[PDB]
Amino acid sequence: NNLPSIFVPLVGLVFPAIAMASLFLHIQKNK
Amino acid sequence: HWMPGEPRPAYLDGSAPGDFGFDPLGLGEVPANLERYKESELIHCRWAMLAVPGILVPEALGYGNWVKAQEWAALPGGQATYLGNPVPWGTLPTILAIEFLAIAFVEHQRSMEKDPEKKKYPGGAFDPLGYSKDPKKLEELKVKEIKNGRLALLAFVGFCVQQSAYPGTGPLENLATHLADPWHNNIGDIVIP
Amino acid sequence: LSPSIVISLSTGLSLFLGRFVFFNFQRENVAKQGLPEQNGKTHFEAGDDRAKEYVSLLKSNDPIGFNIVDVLAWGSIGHIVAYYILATSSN
Amino acid sequence: DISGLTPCKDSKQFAKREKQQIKKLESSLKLYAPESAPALALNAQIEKTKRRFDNYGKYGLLCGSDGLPHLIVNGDQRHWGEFITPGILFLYIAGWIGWVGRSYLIAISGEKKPAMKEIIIDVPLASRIIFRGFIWPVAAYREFLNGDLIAK
Amino acid sequence: LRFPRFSQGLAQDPTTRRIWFGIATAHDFESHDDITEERLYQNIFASHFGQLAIIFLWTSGNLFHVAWQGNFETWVQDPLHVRPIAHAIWDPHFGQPAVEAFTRGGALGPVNIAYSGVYQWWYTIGLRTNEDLYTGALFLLFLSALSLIGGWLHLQPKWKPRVSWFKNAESRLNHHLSGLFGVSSLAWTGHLVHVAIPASRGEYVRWNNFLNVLPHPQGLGPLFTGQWNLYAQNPDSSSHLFGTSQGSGTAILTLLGGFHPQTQSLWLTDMAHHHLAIAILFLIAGHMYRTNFGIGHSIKDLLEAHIPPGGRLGRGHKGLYDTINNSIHFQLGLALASLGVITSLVAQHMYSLPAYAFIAQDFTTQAALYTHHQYIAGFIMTGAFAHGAIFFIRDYNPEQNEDNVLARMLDHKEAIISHLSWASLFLGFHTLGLYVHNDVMLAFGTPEKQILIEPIFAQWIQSAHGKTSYGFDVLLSSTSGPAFNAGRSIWLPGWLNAINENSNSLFLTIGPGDFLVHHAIALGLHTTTLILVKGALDARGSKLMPDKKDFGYSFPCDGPGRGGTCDISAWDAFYLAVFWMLNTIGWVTFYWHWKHITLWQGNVSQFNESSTYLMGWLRDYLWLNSSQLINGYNPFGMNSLSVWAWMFLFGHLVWATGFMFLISWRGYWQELIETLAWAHERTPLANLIRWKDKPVALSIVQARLVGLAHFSVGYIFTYAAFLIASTSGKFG
Amino acid sequence: SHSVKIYDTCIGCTQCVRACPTDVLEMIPWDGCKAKQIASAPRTEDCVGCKRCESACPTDFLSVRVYLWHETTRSMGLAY
Amino acid sequence: PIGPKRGSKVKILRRESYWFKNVGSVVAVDQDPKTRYPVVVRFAKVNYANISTNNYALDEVEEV
Ligand code: CLA
Ligand code: CLA
Ligand code: CLA
Ligand SMILES: CC1=C(/C=C/C(C)=C/C=C/C(C)=C/C=C/C=C(C)/C=C/C=C(C)/C=C/C2=C(C)CCCC2(C)C)C(C)(C)CCC1
Ligand SMILES: CC1=C(/C=C/C(C)=C/C=C/C(C)=C/C=C/C=C(C)/C=C/C=C(C)/C=C/C2=C(C)CCCC2(C)C)C(C)(C)CCC1
Ligand SMILES: CC1=C(C/C=C(\C)CCC[C@H](C)CCC[C@H](C)CCCC(C)C)C(=O)c2ccccc2C1=O
Ligand code: SF4
Ligand code: SF4
Repeated sequence: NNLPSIFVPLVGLVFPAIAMASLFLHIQKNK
Repeated sequence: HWMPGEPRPAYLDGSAPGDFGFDPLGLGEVPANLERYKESELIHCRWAMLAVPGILVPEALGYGNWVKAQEWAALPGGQATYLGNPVPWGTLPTILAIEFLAIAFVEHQRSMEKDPEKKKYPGGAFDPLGYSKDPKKLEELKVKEIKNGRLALLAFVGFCVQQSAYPGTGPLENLATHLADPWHNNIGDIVIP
Repeated sequence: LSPSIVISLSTGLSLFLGRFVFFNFQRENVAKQGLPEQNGKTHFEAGDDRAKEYVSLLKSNDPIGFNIVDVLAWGSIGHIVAYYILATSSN
Repeated sequence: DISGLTPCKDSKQFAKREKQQIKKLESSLKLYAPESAPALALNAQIEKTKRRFDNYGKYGLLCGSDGLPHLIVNGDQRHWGEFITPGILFLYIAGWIGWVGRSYLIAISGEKKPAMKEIIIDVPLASRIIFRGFIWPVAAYREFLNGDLIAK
Repeated sequence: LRFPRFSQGLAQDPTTRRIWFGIATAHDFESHDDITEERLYQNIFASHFGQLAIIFLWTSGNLFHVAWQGNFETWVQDPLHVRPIAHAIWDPHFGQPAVEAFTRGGALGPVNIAYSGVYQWWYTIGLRTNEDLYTGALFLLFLSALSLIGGWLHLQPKWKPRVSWFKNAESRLNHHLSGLFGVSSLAWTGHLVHVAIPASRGEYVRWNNFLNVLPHPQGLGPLFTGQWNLYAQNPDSSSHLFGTSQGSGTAILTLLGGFHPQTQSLWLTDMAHHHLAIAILFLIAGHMYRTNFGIGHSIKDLLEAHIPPGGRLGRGHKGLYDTINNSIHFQLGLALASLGVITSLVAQHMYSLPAYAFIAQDFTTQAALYTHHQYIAGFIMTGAFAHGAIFFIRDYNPEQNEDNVLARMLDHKEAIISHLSWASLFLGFHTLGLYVHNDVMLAFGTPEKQILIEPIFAQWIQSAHGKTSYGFDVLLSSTSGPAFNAGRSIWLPGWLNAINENSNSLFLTIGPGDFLVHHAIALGLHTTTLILVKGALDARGSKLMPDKKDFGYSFPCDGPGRGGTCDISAWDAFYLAVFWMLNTIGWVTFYWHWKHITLWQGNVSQFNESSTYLMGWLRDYLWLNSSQLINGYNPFGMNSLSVWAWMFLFGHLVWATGFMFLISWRGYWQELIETLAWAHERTPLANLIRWKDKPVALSIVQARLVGLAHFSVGYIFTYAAFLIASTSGKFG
Repeated sequence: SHSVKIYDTCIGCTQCVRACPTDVLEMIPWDGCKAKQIASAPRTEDCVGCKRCESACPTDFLSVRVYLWHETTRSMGLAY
Repeated sequence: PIGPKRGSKVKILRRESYWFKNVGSVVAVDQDPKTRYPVVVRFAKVNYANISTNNYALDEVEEV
């Protein structure tokens, strides 16, 4: 099939970046 | 005293019937444990003093030793016998049912009693001939009963041990074998080969 | 070949033994070993609302207080014994 | 034949091992003159190998499938020399050593500076104590019976 | 406030230590701010729900990938000549030779060969097509979703359980024993009888027709009439072919004993009988404790009345009910000890008595399963003692436990520790001495001078089970004994046939090397137990630090005073015990792997002769069997073993990396870090960017954990790569 | 800030205050010992935790105890 | 006089002490009623801090 050509980059490059950005913003937050 | 020159335990004053100060391991220091042990000893002595008459009389009459009477139950369909006559109810499942039910009632009845003196010598309905009227004779009677029970226990121990060394032989057969040539048929040849 | 229906008479024998022989022993053992408790307080009185004993089931009009839980337990023992006897035979 | 073992004298692999070792030793001998000292040393080694194999054959050891002796330590009287007797000898010697050490430690405990007698040994006292350990079992048993062995 | 939300003290840290310690204390609910017992219990309940959901999702993913990208249907027809497929590979970094080399099996692209044994397990229980796996995956997804919904529901105020509910031990024990073990095992027998046994006889039973097929020709009639022997008539013949109706029978409950002739595994009708018997036993035992129906036992009264009249145990077990019930670390330690023992038993039993068809002939799977389960059991065993020490530090109450069994062990801890030390020293001294003596004897060319001792007692035990390879003739090996005569007509024929065949792993033959390795294993176990017990008992204080209980479970030191107090806490005692556990499990796995490799190659004499000295190990196990591993890629090309060699080198790298954290300590690194801040602040075009958290070196306790993690990861990866590659290169 | 405590086993030899690398400890008058003195910790916010005070205590077990606690920019010895 | 006499032998009953359940000799006793630990004991063995002297209260020492 053609699904591995999409899900593998989607899980290995995009989601880690989104998660890292969100986590850095959350841990750098202050009130 | 069980051994002259040896001090007696503090809890064995010599006033109880059949008391000779024998307790090398100190198993009776606890007052509650000692009271139970007398009942157990009396029960064991009374049970063993009935087995000895039933272990020699059947053999002395030529009905076989005490271990041949149990072999039939291992066989499938074996029927019990008494005085050379088979019994109609000698089946294995019937024998166990009456044996368990009959003794499960008497032993539980014995357990429910709470007065310690009655747990050993209940008196009452079990003494029809009135041997308990005289307290003076009662003490010597208790001493006689205690002295004989330990002898019967030792006799049963000998019965059981002799079977292991000489399989398939009866105690009276052992006595007859020893009587013929005492100087070579004895304990010696068994202890050392 | 023993019949299964007749062998199930062991239930009656077990019920008779429970009601007429071993009743006082069981009752006094139960009285001695009281309800389970935590930190000196029973499970219900410590706060557990689902640990309340069922009083309605315990009340029976039997003259000696024979319950239905006792009937169930002794009948279970009788059935177990009867089926063990049935299974052991015919081997 | 305990556990399927065979005697050394009846094992063919034992003889094969002996022959292989002897042949390996004899190969180097051909490189030297008979009168030379290395030839004498190799001859002595060959004789020692033969004597060792004969002695192993004589003592009634048991060989496995590989032609190697095996030791039985279960307590059979036929093999009491492999484990039992050397064990008793070792126990006696170790008890001697321990008793001597304990006696020396106890003897100097009452001195003003006992730590000084531990780095600089009092030779006469130790020598007088050394011979006492020859009867250590009796002293230990009697000390145990009197209740002196264990500190209160 | 900021991250972490649960720690006021950590949230005010101006350094990078806030993040590191914020991550590492998330699941310690006991140390969070404004914590109560009820909130703790509720959080534990929710966490358990989440763990169940995660487990279900993992299993569903495994099934879905096997169905979608595997070769299950073609593997069923020819189990012995097909390699199972785990999943497919899509790596953009691959070169063309890598694409060619990894295209194995019947696949159309690169794939991975599975070594988890899922194929044989699923084939044994009746799964035959790819449509079954999809349905199983869907059902597991539904189960995970249900677990998540159930976990969310109980955190609401309306459905929040109370503390008294969590402390009802008798009802929980009754319900668990009766249903979670008895009813659960009762259902598995039903599944086996209704589906799996017909599947092995060529019958296709599914949801749409299982109400019309009778598992037995006579139905349930024999069960109600007590004629239970009718279910054992006409068993499978010795010529039976698994999966087909040739030579099949009609029985469902048997006591044959032994192995199936073709699959070399246990009979399917034996496992159903076993599960039925254990289900009945568990169902009966679940009626012991007192609940609100007026009958049963009281655990507190059971504990309080088991006190010997002699007084040799002090007050006995009085007050132990409240100690266990009020402490969760005690319960966790007990559960972990039991789970570790059970995992070790599983590892020991699954290799000698296989239950899945065609799994004994798959050599690569057995070793992987054994090593996996043994390492997990070791980790669980360490955790049990760790949580026991935590309980002693945190939850122990000396007043309520006066002079009971728990308190009297703290009285004589010195004797236990000293006796453990003596045993360890004795074992190590003599084992090392014998090994070095054998090595020196082999070095000089006189192998006949070795000290070789037969394992007489183990051989006697083996002979007692019916093995006739030693000529001991005891018990079951004697045809005239009562034990042999009792069971000669039920299970003895099959068991004796299986035990006396020398190709399987049932009671392998043993020699002096087994003696030496067994004593080494005992030494390792004793040393690990000594370390853990010494750590647990001295947790509340000692002569060097009498007030250790006021400083908690984990703390770096007490300063350089009084001679120095490096690694004085119980956490460091646990930290020192992981190395010994790893060493012991490594020895055990080395022994198992070498023995089974020599057995499979048909050259068992090599292990018998070369295992009595350590140079024999180093030369004939590590050096010899690593030739195919290090040739995965060479200056001439690569093959399918490249990934295992890469993992070998990766594990070496990580294991060596752990040494930096383990050997070098903190003060060197803070001084180095202090200069880099100056360099950054004084550099043009770079001082325009500044940090928010002040950089600092790792703390004293943190570095130990990091080094231990690196050590363990390198150990595991390196051994796994070596084992898997060395087995698969030879036996596929 | 770390926690520093003083216990009444004090003998007042002033050894802890002299070994303090910052100004944390001090001596106050007291009754209960021959020296008629006892230590005090009024400035624990300057504590760094090197535990030099415990290295100078002559009492069998310490009459001064330091318990490491929440870390600040002063207790970590940072001069960034 | 208060407490034990000088030169007598006492055993320590303080759990957090290095010389717990050990015997020492009394050197001096302070007679000030406000002193909390007036008994001075000297031991043959040193502790981990290389100190052989300590002060104990009247309730932590007993005559042996
Ligand atoms: C290969 C490395 C190695 C070795 C040999 C040992 C050996 C030992 N460890 Mg150990 N350990 C190691 C690594 C090692 N450890 C690591 C990496 C850790 C993790 C940090 C630990 C953590 C650890 C703990 C926590 C404990 C031990 C303990 C022990 C001892 C108990 C085992 C025993 O029976 O003694 C067998 C004895 C020996 C092997 C010594 C051989 C003696 C020879 C004859 C010395 C000869 C000297 C020389 C030849 C003569 C003079 C010549 C001159 C040039 C010097 C033992 C000495 C325990 C202990 O000490 O208490 C019992 C203990 O509690 N170890
Ligand atoms: C504390 C030391 C110790 C420990 C932990 C073990 C542990 C083990 N041994 Mg073992 N063994 C020991 C000492 C020890 N042994 C000694 C000293 C001998 C020589 C007599 C043996 C001889 C031996 C054999 C022949 C076999 C084992 C086997 C085994 C394993 C199976 C369990 C078993 O049979 O127990 C055995 C337990 C003992 C023998 C108890 C010994 C413990 C005492 C206290 C040692 C005291 C020595 C004593 C002073 C010697 C006096 C002799 C003197 C009269 C000459 C197990 C790992 C078996 C196995 O599986 O091997 C693969 C096996 O076949 N052992
Ligand atoms: C194999 C283990 C190992 C490794 C890899 C290192 C590595 C290093 N040590 Mg070291 N060390 C070790 C063991 C090790 N040590 C041991 C056992 C000790 C004894 C205690 C020491 C004692 C020690 C001291 C005393 C010092 C070092 C220093 C250094 C660093 C030198 C400067 C540098 O950046 O190098 C270059 C780094 C490398 C070559 C490692 C990287 C490896 C490759 C490039 C991986 C790249 C991956 C890439 C970034 C992508 C990653 C993305 C991710 C998603 C995968 C370097 C990181 C010095 C330091 O702090 O820096 C000056 C220093 O002063 N070490
Ligand atoms: C009314 C009345 C009466 C009578 C009564 C009755 C008669 C009753 C009965 C009752 C009953 C009669 C009951 C029963 C019960 C039962 C049960 C409770 C059962 C159970 C069961 C079980 C538990 C089982 C089990 C099993 C096993 C184990 C194996 C196989 C399978 C089975 C399932 C079978 C009279 C007149 C006298 C008087 C007046 C009143
Ligand atoms: C520290 C601590 C803790 C922990 C602990 C632990 C972790 C332990 C462990 C332990 C263990 C881990 C144990 C084990 C054991 C085992 C055993 C005890 C076994 C046995 C066996 C047997 C009994 C057998 C039998 C038999 C039979 C029946 C048949 C065949 C033959 C034979 C012999 C096999 C706790 C938390 C609690 C508390 C706190 C503190
Ligand atoms: C090397 C070393 C350092 C210096 C190393 C540091 C500060 C490493 C800091 C982390 C760097 C930035 C690498 C991080 C790599 C991770 C894989 C990235 C984060 C992963 C997440 C999952 C956390 C210490 O601080 C130290 C302290 C005490 C004893 C020994 C040592 C020690 O050996
Ligand atoms: S070296 Fe480090 S851990 Fe050890 S005593 Fe000194 S400061 Fe503490
Ligand atoms: S720990 Fe260090 S900084 Fe704190 S009071 Fe003691 S000597 Fe001063």
